[PDB]
Formats: sequence, C-alpha cells, structure tokens
Amino acid sequence: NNTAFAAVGANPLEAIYQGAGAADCEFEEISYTVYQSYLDQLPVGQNGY
Amino acid sequence: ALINPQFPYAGPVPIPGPAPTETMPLLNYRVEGRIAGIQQARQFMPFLQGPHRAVAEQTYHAIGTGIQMGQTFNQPLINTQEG
Repeated sequence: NNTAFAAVGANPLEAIYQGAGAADCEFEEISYTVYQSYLDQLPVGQNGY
Repeated sequence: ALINPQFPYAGPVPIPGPAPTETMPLLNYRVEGRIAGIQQARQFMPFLQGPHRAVAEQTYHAIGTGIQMGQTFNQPLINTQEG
C-alpha cells in the first residue's frame, strides 16, 4: 500500500496507479503462483550423471 | 698574414708595453668538507616494485553434490521382426 499508489505530482516510477484518489487506494489482496520449468530424466553414464 | 715592404709590420710588440698589474695570483684553496647527518634506513613511497595486473583472468572455486535419483517411463513391447 506504500509503493503501488502515487499521489498527483509524486514520482510514479515504482507505482501501479497514480491520481487524485491515490492516498485512499489499497490492496484488497494479492495472490501469486510460481511454476517451475525444468528438464527431467537426468542422464546417467559410466561416470554417473 | 701579409707583410708589405716598405711598410713593414713591426717585428714585434716591443718593450714600451704597460705592465698593468701584478694580480696574477690565484690563491690555492684549502678546505675540509663534512656531509654527516644521521641517515635512517627507509623512504616512504606510494608504490615501488609492483607489476600491477592490467587484466586478470577469470578465476573460480568448485562444488558438486547430490545423489542419483530418477522417475522413468519406458517404450512398450513390440513384435519382433526377424531373427
């Protein structure tokens, strides 16, 4: 709630929204999901992997 | 040199010369010279003797670790052709 909203005249670089109503904006909530991308069936040889 | 007769060049600068002085003497110098201040063994510098690197190589350390583990799926059996 301190970085996402910029007041008129303030630096908007790190913000998501800027405007006259900024001081009263807030996050209801945030959700994230992380997906991992990888390669499987790690090879083994006479040396091992 | 040219000499011309009858006006000949005097045969010398003769004896009428005016000895002007007897100041001819350089008095020998006699002296004792001592340059003896205590010397301390060291001088400070910013740097002496270094052969600074103009570029270094890339350098590294090393690690590995783990175990041998696996989840596998195989091709199905098939009819054998010949032999």
